[PDB]
Amino acid sequence: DWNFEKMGIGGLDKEFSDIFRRAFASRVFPPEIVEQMGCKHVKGILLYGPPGCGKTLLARQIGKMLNAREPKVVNGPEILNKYVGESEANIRKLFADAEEEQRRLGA
Amino acid sequence: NSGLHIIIFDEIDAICKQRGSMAGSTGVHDTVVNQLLSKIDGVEQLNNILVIGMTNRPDLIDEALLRPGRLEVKMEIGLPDEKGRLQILHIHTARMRGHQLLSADV
Amino acid sequence: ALSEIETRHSEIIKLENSIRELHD
Ligand SMILES: Nc1ncnc2c1ncn2[C@@H]1O[C@H](COP(=O)(O)OP(=O)(O)O)[C@@H](O)[C@H]1O
Repeated sequence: DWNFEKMGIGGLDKEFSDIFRRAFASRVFPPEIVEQMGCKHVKGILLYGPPGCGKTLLARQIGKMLNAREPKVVNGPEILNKYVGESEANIRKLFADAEEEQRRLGA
Repeated sequence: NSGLHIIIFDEIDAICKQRGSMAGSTGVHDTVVNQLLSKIDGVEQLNNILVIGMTNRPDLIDEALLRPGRLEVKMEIGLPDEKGRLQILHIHTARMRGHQLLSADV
Repeated sequence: ALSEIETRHSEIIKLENSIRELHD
């Protein structure tokens, strides 16, 4: 579904093809066959550009379209607090938040 | 219908500089900048406040504070014109003319 | 160091409680 242009953001009519072809390539197939093939899922997207272009809107929209959990977020340099060790404890906290769920519910 | 709360940061340039430029071991300046930026702009919403700051050089101001929605408005105070000079002098000498201590020559 | 100070805060709370039990 590509009402994105009319969803509320103009953007471009070319990105979505690449984005969701890669996403489908990654996550559509059943876990067992993907494991057997031993291919690695895509984990990581880079966005950049001048402000005021709707990057946050694009992020929310893409997060909503995919059937995933409510998106969790963090600040830009607040991660670098005036302390040595916070940059470890807080980051480990953020990752452990989902690690606990993965352990509980399993693979 | 709360009202208005107006806070003034005299010599705002004293405490606000580039976040990453500073190499001092302690990061007090960065922490205060972060706290103020979070307070002014963030998830929490404020609608009954007005912050105004004054500097004597806009050069030492980090761009994050100039971001629209926080300090979008700006204004320069240039030099007075001749007519403004006349009005200024009138104001500066009203008392003296009040007590008859100014010679008619001037 | 943050965990240390947090543990010491817990300790001071416990100390208050115990001195709040021994006095009475
Ligand atoms: N095509 C668009 N339609 C409607 N609003 C837009 C569009 N592009 C940008 N905006 C507005 O501009 C802002 C984009 O800010 P953004 O550039 O994401 O900030 P940052 O760079 O800090 O993420 C949003 O508030 C959004 O409402």
